[PDB]
Amino acid sequence: ASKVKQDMPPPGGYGPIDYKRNLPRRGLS
Amino acid sequence: QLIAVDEKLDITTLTGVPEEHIKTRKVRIFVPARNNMQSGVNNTKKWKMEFDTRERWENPLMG
Amino acid sequence: GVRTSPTGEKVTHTGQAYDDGDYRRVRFSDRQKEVNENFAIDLIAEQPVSEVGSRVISCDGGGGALGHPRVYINLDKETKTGTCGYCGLQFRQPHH
Amino acid sequence: TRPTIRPRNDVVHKQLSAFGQYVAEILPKYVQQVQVSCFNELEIFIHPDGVIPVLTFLRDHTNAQFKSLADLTAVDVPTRQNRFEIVYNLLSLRFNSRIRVKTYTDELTPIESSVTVYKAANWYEREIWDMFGVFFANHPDLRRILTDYGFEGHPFRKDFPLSGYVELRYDDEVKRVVAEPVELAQEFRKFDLNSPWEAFPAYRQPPE
Amino acid sequence: NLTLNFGPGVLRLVMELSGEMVRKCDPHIGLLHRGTEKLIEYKTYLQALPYFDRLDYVSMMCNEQAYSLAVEKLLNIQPPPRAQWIRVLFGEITRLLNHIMAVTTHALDIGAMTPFFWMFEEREKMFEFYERVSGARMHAAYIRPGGVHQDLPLGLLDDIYEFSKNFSFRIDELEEMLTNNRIWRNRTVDIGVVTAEDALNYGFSGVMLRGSGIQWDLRKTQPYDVYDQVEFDVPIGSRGDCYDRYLCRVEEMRQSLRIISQCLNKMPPGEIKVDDAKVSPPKRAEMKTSMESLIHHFKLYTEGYQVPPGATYTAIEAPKGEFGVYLVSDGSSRPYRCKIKAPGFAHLAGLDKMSKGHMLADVVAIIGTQDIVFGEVDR
Amino acid sequence: LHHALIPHGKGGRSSVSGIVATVFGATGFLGRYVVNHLGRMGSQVIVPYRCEPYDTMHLRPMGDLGQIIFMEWNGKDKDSIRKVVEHSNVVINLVGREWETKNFDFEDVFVKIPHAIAQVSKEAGVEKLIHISHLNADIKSPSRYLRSKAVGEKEVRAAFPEATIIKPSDIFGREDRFLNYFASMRLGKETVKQPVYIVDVSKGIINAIKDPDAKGKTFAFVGPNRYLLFDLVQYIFAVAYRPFTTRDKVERVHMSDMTLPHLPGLEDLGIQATPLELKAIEVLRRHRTVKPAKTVN
Amino acid sequence: TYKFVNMREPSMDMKSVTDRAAQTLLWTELVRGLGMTLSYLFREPATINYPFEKGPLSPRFRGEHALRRYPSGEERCIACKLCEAVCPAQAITIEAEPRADGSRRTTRYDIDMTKCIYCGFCQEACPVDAIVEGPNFEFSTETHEELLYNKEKLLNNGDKWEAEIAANIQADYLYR
Amino acid sequence: GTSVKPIFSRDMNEAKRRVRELYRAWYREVPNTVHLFQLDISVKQGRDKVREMFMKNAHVTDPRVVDLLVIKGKMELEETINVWKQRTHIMRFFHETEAPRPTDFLSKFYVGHDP
Amino acid sequence: ELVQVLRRGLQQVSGHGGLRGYLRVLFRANDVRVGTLVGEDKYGNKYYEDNKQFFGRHRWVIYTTEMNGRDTFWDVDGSMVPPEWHRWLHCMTDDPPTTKPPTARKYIWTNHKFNVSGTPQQYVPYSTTRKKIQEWVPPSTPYK
Amino acid sequence: SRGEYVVAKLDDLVNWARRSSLWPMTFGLACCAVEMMHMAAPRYDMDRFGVVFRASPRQSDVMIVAGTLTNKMAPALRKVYDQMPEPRYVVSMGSCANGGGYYHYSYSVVRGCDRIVPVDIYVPGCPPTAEALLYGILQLQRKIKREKRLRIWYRR
Amino acid sequence: ASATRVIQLLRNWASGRDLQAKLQLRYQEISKRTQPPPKLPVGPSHKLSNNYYCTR
Ligand SMILES: CCCCCCCCCCCCCCCCC[C@@H](O)O[C@H](CO[C@H](O)CCCCCCCCCCCCCCC)COP(=O)(O)OCC[N+](C)(C)C
Ligand SMILES: NC(=O)C1=CN([C@@H]2O[C@H](COP(=O)(O)OP(=O)(O)OC[C@H]3O[C@@H](n4cnc5c(N)ncnc54)[C@H](OP(=O)(O)O)[C@@H]3O)[C@@H](O)[C@H]2O)C=CC1
Ligand code: SF4
Ligand code: SF4
Ligand code: SF4
Ligand SMILES: [Zn+2]
Repeated sequence: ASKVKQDMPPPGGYGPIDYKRNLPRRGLS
Repeated sequence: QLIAVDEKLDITTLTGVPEEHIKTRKVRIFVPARNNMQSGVNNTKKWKMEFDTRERWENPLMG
Repeated sequence: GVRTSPTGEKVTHTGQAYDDGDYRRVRFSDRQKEVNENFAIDLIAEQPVSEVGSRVISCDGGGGALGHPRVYINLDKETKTGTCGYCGLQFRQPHH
Repeated sequence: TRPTIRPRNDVVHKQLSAFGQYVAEILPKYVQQVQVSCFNELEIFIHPDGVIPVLTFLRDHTNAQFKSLADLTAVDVPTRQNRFEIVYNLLSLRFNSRIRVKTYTDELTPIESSVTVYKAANWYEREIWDMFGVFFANHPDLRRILTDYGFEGHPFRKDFPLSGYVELRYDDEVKRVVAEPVELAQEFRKFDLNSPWEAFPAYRQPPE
Repeated sequence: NLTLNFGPGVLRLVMELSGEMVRKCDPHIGLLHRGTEKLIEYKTYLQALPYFDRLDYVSMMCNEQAYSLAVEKLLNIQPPPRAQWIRVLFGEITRLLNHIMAVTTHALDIGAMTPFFWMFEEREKMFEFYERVSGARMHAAYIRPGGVHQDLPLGLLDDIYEFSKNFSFRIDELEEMLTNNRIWRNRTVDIGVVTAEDALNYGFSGVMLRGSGIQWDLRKTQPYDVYDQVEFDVPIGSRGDCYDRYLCRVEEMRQSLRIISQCLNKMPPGEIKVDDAKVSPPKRAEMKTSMESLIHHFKLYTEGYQVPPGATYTAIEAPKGEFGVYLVSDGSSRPYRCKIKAPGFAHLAGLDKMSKGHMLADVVAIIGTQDIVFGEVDR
Repeated sequence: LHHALIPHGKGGRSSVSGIVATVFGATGFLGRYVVNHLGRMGSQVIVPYRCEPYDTMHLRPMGDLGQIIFMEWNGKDKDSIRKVVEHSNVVINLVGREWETKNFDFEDVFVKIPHAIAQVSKEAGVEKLIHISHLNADIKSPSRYLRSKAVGEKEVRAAFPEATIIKPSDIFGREDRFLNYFASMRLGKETVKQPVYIVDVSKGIINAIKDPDAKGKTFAFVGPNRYLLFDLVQYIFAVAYRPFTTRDKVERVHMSDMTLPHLPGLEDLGIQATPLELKAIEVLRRHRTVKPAKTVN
Repeated sequence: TYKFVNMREPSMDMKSVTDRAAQTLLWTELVRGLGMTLSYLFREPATINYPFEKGPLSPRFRGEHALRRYPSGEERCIACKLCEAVCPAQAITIEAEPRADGSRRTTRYDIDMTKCIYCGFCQEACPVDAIVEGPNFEFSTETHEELLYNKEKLLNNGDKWEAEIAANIQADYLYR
Repeated sequence: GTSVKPIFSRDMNEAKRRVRELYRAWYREVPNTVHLFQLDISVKQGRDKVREMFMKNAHVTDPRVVDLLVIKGKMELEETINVWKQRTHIMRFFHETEAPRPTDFLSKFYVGHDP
Repeated sequence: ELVQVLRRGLQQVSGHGGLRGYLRVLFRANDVRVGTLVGEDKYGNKYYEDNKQFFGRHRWVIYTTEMNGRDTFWDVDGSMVPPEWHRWLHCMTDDPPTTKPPTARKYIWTNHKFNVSGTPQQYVPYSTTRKKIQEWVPPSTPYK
Repeated sequence: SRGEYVVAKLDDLVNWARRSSLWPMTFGLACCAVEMMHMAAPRYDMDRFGVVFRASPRQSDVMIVAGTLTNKMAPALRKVYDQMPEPRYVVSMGSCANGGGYYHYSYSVVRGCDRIVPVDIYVPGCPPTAEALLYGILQLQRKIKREKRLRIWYRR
Repeated sequence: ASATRVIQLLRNWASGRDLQAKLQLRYQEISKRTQPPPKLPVGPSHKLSNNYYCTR
């Protein structure tokens, strides 16, 4: 009767995860 | 290139064992007897070396 | 059911207590001796015997998977009662 | 088979068998046996005199070029006349393959140091000497690396007791740490876990 | 030429100095030798598992995974897919923890002490993940030679995802504090330069190889659990110095975030341990209901499973390099011999060559860039 | 012999020696050595302390787990002494003080406390009692210190007829007052001293505990060599590389050590007394930054 | 696939050279680092107010060991010695005999907490949930001896923590 | 037969030559060790200890065992000279804290079951 | 802005029962935050929550000034929390014991005790087994 | 009396000063040192109690043994302890330091650091959590609060 | 975070990024500490037939 229930990702999956380096350039010549 | 020396092997001075744990010990070389509680014989295949039993006493704490 | 040794120390549920001449009592001076006040034997003796109208019944200690392994107890002998070897609960057929 | 059983790889098995035959053919002076395990691991058993030649060939040959020494250790088997076996684990980055070379020695026969073939062997041979008492000839500086200074015996030998022979404590009378014979408050409990009713029929030995 | 002793992680280091130059560097080890390999011979395989937590005690589940893989190879069994995905996810988390510890400790020894706190907050969060999955923060013992001990709790994946979407900013802050700082570059650039051939001959592995331009990674060349089903890049150095290794470690942190994302989005259903009760213990309900399950539980927790006779060498891409186990079985339930291979051993052996012609302050930087933890070095 | 008190093991840290010793004054100079010797062979040691525990912390690693027990007490209450000596078969009295305080003069320390300890130990059924007095103790001594020592010795003998009396002479050691007092000065030719080593005295106490027939005996613990004070101080200053306590201690150091030929000594307990030359460097190395003194015998 | 971390060639035109000279002389990157530290200065710290606030814990977390009992009040332990056999540190010492009513019960159950590794193998080996590792972790001691637990101490720990222990077991037993 | 591979010495004469060289080196080193470690022993008793340690192995008739013993003693000397040891390691040769174990039958009978 | 933070500070002062209670909590817990009262403990502890604080600071306990036998106005410690509020306070569950109480047993301690190390009620270890070898008792009557 | 009240207040002041600034010197021998660092991490902030981070042995007040003590390492630890100023305390952290732990039956491991130095507080765990170590440190603070030196001096 | 707008802009300018987007302190976005019961399915060898151990 009872169906399987365990830890799973939500339908459609998780959102993207940022991993690339982000060191911005402020600005003064 | 080869010594060809005639002498029985003796490594007591190299093992680091204390003096009184070499001369006063008596090892027993035997095939262990089958545990009569069971019919299996797989524990009676090899030879075993064990040392003579020494004193065991009760710790005053924890017994 | 904690009893007191003639020396004065509480006798634990295992029945041990240091003798009068035992020097090891000195460890309890200026301190105390831990004794558990709930004796399991008495507590299980207080449990009433369950009445079941079946020749063989099973006991798992209650709670399902939170108890002990399920075992079956025969109740054919009328002189005594069936006792669980895990939990200590007693069972009996309705004689007369 | 079924999803609880590890799959086999016949291609790697054949490749390792072919390369073992190749190496054995090139060096018949030292190679005594070649084996390939069911999980695709290649072992080459050699005479002790061939440690430097075999290792140099495996490091420098164009078809082998095992440029990395993964690990070097010893195993103690008291029942053999040659008590210790020396195990070399090598890795080839060019061909993405691993090889194992085994030899043997006893308490009194030195094994040639392989520090000229692999610089990594320097500390491994020191550890082998410290733990098993195996002497390596022509080592740059052979000495204890793991045990305490003045420690007697080689602990990784099978007949060395688990807790050793001496124990340390601080003595107030001499105002220093002293060594005394070991005395356990609770003796280590020896457990007899080996059961009868032998488990793996494929490894059954002749009854002689 | 004066000789001085830097006495007591814990390390004794004997040097002879000619002014400011380091002429000879002789490290003395064994201050944390506990005889792990001899102690393993007196335990069953399950009993011997927790030693690997304490071997390299910054990367616990990686050592667990290496030992479990060795035992699985000797047993001729395989874990279920969900167990493998959990193993890889927690291995990447462990890599993040280890690289945080290494980079922040290396910065702290040089004199930069603030990123240590900044990233130890994240380390505490990952310790919370460890505690939730296993009940222990550090000495977890979660990865077993049949899979994993327990399934994940019902809300662990969402919290892991929430953690992973904010870690890149922490890496960015660390890079802002360290990457372009001129003092950090002066402390790290062209320090401890090692050639590719010398690294190969000295037994180096991991970052110590990749910083010299050697294109090698065990997760790519010899994948073991599901690493062929995930996509990531391998950072490669160009100068073989401390700065290149620092950049490589930061890039591995970013790639570990990438792999963690992939693992979270592709977690499969199913069981967590091999469905073979003669190796993996059964469930508690089965043990308390079925006769065979109770017998197998009793035998597995008293004697343990017997391993068919044989010897194997199993290595993984640990966060510090190639971590290997040479495991010998005699057919019983206790390992006959267990040799433990640690990359830190070879790295510390090469420390002497790496420090030739350098200042006294450069040896600290070389030690920090070698990522030396003495638990695995001494064993 | 009360089976729990039957000795077991090989005389080590976790062995059982059958000795349950209560060591009064174990927080002092001789007390640490006595407790160390008792605990290295695996005996149960009760350490009664009137001082702060922090000052007794150094005695903790001298025995295995559970073998050293600390209890508060004070010399003016017999109940504390009783509760400390209930379960012991050996009682050792090391309580002493070289000066008088506003709460304890020489009388309480050297007569009242030893007498109370001996009486309580006799009432509690303690098998052995070892009391420490001075070699130069006598009733007609000019100093109140030695008069109190003699009176306390007499009262201890009266209360505990089977007590072992030990009379050392100017114990020297690392924490010993005698070597240190002379070297911290940075008279003579008429007073003579015969100092004794601390380890010798501790081993003598242990052997007297072991000795069955040393029940009601009196011992005099003296060194091998007998020195004039001027030469001894010159030797002290030479060893320390140095250029060459109100009224009672100066009087005590100005009076010569007695000779007790009839009293048994360390040789009867199987101990060879160590000369001062072997341990003087050990004691006096810390006073720095070879021609041993002449002896009269 | 592989990536290059330090394979950038600086530009050699006059503008980029002037920019690098301005960075060298005016200390721009050091000001960036100072700004990062200043930004951290103005955010909320991560400190919790121990002991008034506590770190988050889970039901699975292993704490001080305790001996449990059945709702009737009898102890669950049946002296099978499986926990003692599985203990990787040999921290458990067990002695048993038939009880006065014939029950299979222990007379000695000792756990050396200075030998224990807190792995939790004993609680997963127990077939009757008798030995558990409860959630208490603040049980530091001033002496070595009080960390040598006997059966009375463990039974007292069980009676002391049974409510939380049972709640945690109810929360976690479906994962076991 | 009984042909074995040498370590350093083909026969007993050169093995004894190495033994004498090691003894000379230890004898020379004793005063420097006594002074440098601030030991409370004398030079005479240190040299007596060296002689006793050398004499414990006087029964060896195998040149390979002899030269392995020489190698071990030379490692010991290297540890002593380079001050890799501390004072405790040097003083461990004297067993000052160990109570003497009597040899006669009656004492062993009285103390316990150990022969 | 500044007026808002000053007003919240004055509200924190007023919400502790005035200046006296404000100073009392400031010197007892080094914190002056105000949260809703989750429940009351039988030994005197008070438990608060604030879901707008970050995780870890959203639950705290104000210890009682007098537990079993000691004055805990200054000397407080974590072992003073009973097991049910221990479970709630360590975030092992989202439900306080007030809403759902723990299961009642006859053997569960009615009075929680804190850590008693360095105290006459400390635990003193001992062997719980009986003598194994029984000695022979000689007769009291002389043989001859 | 006047003196009995003055010595009590002066003892209280000295004890408060000593326990309000404890400067620890930590032997990071093994993996208990990691939890020690996690106690210095922002979540717990051992500094905020007055317990500084990484004090020098010459100006340290408490020793924390965090990890396995081997026979090779014992003399160095004893020397470092001997170099500490007199008002010193020792905290044993972890099962290895407490009694040997998982290495207890080893040929090269001291079975508890209390064989080498006296120990004031034993912190159990393998490893103890940083919060458990904080509890142990606060217990040591209470123990320091409980002592009374000038009372003993006045009564002697 | 209970940070005023002026402090928000100041810290944003000092670090040079948007910090409220990615905060390092957990809030209500985390999972509940009380969770529903799981089910934990069984493995492939839980069949009632054609499941002889000699074949696996
Ligand atoms: C002008 C002349 C100067 C001469 C030299 C003076 C030196 C400076 C002294 C002046 C400063 C006073 C010290 C302040 C101490 C009070 C601290 C008090 O609040 O502590 C609490 C009160 O405890 C004690 O009751 C206080 C004892 C302080 C000393 C008592 C009187 C001392 C005055 C005597 C001064 C005479 C000097 C004589 C020589 C000149 C307990 O807190 P605690 O347990 O820690 O922390 C627990 C943590 N919690 C709170 C989060 C749970
Ligand atoms: N040169 C020598 O040292 C020789 C010593 N004498 C005698 O030998 C014995 C030991 O001498 P020694 O160890 O050097 O002296 P110490 O001063 O070093 O030790 C004296 C001991 O007695 C205790 N004690 C002193 N007074 C009292 C008291 N009123 N109440 C309770 N306890 C007290 C001390 O405790 P606390 O720390 O609290 O003060 C301390 O433990 C003493 O009886 C001494 O008189 C024999 C010949 C000389
Ligand atoms: S938790 Fe592990 S080490 Fe501790 S008693 Fe249980 S099985 Fe033994
Ligand atoms: S606690 Fe559990 S596993 Fe251990 S002996 Fe008792 S019933 Fe068996
Ligand atoms: S006590 Fe436990 S956690 Fe700490 S170092 Fe030892 S094994 Fe690791
Ligand atoms: Zn039942």
